[PDB]
Amino acid sequence: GSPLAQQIKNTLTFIGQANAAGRMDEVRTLQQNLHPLWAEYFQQTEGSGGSPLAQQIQYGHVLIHQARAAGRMDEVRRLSENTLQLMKEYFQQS
Ligand SMILES: C[C@@H](c1ccccc1)P(=O)(O)Oc1ccc2c(CS(=O)(=O)O)cc(=O)oc2c1
Ligand SMILES: [Zn+2]
Repeated sequence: GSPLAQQIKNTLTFIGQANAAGRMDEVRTLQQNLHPLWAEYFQQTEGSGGSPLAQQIQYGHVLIHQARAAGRMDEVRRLSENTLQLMKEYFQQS
């Protein structure tokens, strides 16, 4: 894949590994690492006409930022879980 796609894949794997161990501080760090990588990747795909599965992920990503900033902690938890799963499945299409 692209180098950026591999960076995202690796970072998703790390988030899953941290989640498995219950290391919530490391999950937070790794989600923050994912943030700029996904943002850049997504806009690259948009510059070449777009992917509906990518668009779906990004829609959820925006909703997550809106929920988190508003303190809507239940909506953040649900949306993060579902969107990170959509991204794992997307990048498993390799
Ligand atoms: C889950 C990630 C994602 C990444 C790509 C797609 C879908 C979800 P994300 O939403 O981008 O990851 C974050 C970002 C920021 C924070 C903050 C800091 S602030 O902006 O809230 O001040 C704090 C925090 O606890 O977690 C974050 C997670
Ligand atoms: Zn983000």
